[PDB]
Amino acid sequence: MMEKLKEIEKVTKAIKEKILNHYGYIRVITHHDTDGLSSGGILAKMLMRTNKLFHLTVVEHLSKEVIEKLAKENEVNKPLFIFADMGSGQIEEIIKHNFNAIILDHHPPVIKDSFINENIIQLNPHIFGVDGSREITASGVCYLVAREFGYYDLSVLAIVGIIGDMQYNPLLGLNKFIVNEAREYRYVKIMNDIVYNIYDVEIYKAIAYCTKPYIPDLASEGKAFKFLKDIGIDPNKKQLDDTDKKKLLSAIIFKYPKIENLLIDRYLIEHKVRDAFLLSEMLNAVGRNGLFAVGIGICLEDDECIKIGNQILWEYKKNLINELKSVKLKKLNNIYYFEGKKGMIGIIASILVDDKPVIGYHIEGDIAKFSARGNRDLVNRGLNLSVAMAVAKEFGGNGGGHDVASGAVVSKDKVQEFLKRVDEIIGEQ
Amino acid sequence: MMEKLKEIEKVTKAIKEKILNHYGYIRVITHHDTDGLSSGGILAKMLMRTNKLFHLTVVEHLSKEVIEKLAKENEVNKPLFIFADMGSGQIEEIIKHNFNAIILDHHPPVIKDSFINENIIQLNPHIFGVDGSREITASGVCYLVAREFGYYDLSVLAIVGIIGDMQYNPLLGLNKFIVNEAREYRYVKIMNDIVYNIYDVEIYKAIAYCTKPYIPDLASEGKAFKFLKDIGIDPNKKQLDDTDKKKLLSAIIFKYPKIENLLIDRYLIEHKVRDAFLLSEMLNAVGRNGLFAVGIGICLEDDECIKIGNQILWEYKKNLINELKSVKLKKLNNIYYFEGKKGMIGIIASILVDDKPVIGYHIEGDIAKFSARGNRDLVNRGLNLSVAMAVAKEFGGNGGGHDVASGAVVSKDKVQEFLKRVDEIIGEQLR
Repeated sequence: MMEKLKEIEKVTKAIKEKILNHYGYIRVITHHDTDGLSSGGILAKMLMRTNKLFHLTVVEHLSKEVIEKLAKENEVNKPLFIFADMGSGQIEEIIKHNFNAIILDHHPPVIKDSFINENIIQLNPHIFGVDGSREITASGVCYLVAREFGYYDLSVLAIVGIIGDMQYNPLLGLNKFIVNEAREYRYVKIMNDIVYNIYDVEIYKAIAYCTKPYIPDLASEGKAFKFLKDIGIDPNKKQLDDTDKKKLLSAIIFKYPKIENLLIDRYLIEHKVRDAFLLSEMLNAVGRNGLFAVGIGICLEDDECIKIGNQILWEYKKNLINELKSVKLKKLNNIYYFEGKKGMIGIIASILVDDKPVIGYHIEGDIAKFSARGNRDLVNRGLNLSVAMAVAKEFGGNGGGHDVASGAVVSKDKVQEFLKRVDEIIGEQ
Repeated sequence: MMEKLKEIEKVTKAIKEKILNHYGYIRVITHHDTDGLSSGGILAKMLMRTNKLFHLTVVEHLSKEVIEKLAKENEVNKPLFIFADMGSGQIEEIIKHNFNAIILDHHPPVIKDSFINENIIQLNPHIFGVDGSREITASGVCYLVAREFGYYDLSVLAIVGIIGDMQYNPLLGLNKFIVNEAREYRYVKIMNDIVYNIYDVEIYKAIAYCTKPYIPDLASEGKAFKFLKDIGIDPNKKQLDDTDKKKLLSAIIFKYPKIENLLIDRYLIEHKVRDAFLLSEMLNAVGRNGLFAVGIGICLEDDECIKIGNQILWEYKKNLINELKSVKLKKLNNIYYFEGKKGMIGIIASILVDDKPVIGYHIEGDIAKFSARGNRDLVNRGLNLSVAMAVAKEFGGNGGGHDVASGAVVSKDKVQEFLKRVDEIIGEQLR
């Protein structure tokens, strides 16, 4: 696996030189999810340390119209663009408008070349046989560029993105290399513990609003409080010691023997928000609320942005529980689907996935926007939701993403769009 | 003071609402000196906390050229411009191009209105009768906006700007208000102390590279080490205690009699660079090396930027000492003078002033350009540098400025003729 790095480090060195020798404006474009906001934080610290002022914007999707704006910015002062978690699928539109660009993306690539042309460098793990759905995230790609400057301290934000892209269990490939590098440089410590201990709130609240795992029967303050009381745990304590953890573990496993992932490898990172899993949920909640600049500030360890993050996190977690209780899951051939709120579609889908893919959507203006999630086991059986969702180009829209998670657009042909997607997932399976 | 803040509040409340209700791009444009970098750090934190992304640019001069640049960015996606430490002197070009703009500036205004039309707010202390050269800096003006959001923690960067812009002694007006508020909220502690204690390095190095004040006989590690060994102070320690300070001041007066210049009110701030005087010198060195983004990172408390900053500072200070030791200080009757390189005439002349005014020049085209410096005591005794340099519209050109700091331009052939005149008038001014 060391041989993979050496092929990668030839691109990350070319990227380093491209940044060092650029003295004009710099545009950084990222997504608003945990992994995208984490990417932006890594790039922000990296660019400031190399004396680069820059302009970051956060877009929910790198649509063609987003690309046509941004293209007008080239007319005078053509920036160096840095795309994170995007660009690889839109590479033809980027070549067409002739951006000077660095693409830092773990989505399946359309052109499988690192050095597109004179103007473009594409760092994509898939180009090197590393699986961007399981072995590195966009944050991790950004970190590989940062470590050429020796910014090993930025590995903690790579860890946050590992957690936010659901690549932390199991920990494979480059992700596991990054985690080990962080531990060796003393920026992270690893500690097995019960998931509820990461929140540092009263345990009945930590249980009530937990969604990994989500347990409907305990998903309320009253029912968690009584559950803890009935087994001899102070529900008002903020951390569970070893006696309490063992009582809680076996009581939950007795009445819910299906349950999984109650014990996790917690990552305590060198960051004002020391628990990486907490920080991941904070960035997510803040992104889903449109608080892009706050999220970047959290990455930069600003106290007030972190205060806002904590308050947004718990409003979100309460909203999410209310929404999970109210969701009407509908059944087709071999996908489930539902309708929900904008900043909630993707997480509810990944919460509820079990035997078959789940595809949520919310209605915004004149179009519907979809998030589907599979499993690793479903992808092992041949799923691939990026092929499946891109059939939006049959209903006048567009789509793509990862094999295990993808989104789509257009428009008011939803159920017309759904009965197609369920058909491809038949043949793929 | 509460009353003047009440009138200022009407402008800062308007600015807060203008930022909050803007959702397009935001451009921040600021200066490269300590006060300008501190302002960008204040604005950077304030914008992020209010959920605004922004694009920061650092300029040395808001010329008509750069204004016509930037205006090209207007034609597609018209951003909100926030100008810091500049803008008031150039308000006509900003009105011309119809920028959507917020001006946060302590320089003297061209148009003395806070509300200019529908699209431009200008917050300038002179509009409220506050002297922007003595009572508030650009970072103070930015802090006045940030406190509408309750961001009192940003007072620490305003203190840095107060230091950077030489407004800390005396501590007047709104600067005094800002420091007391910082202290009330426990963001700064104040401590009378000797200047060498701000650097937290071996005292023999802190003495060797000090330029406030510069003491030529101690301006080398060898001489400083020896001097400290002689008076019984461990030269490698990093803080002088009270016993050390008594001994060092007792002995140093024979080398530098104006020992009061060695004592300052230190500001210990809630920032990773805890000494505000040190943070100001660091920002200054970083700015002078073009490392503007690093400067913002330092305000943002990034560990690597701080590491670069500490390294650039000591490189800058060591090179400054070498520049001084290269100066060929020639004496007339009442003034010293010297020729030097164009980048640092004023800086070198201000450091060299001890007992007499110092005037430096560098010969450019066929021009000879001068910078003259005095001190508070010299001014109190009669020194008027603007009157003395003005005698250059008598050798073919121009000259003037402030009583303690002025400049002049004079045909390169009449350099000795101009110096004799200036030395004579200053001698008259001082008897």
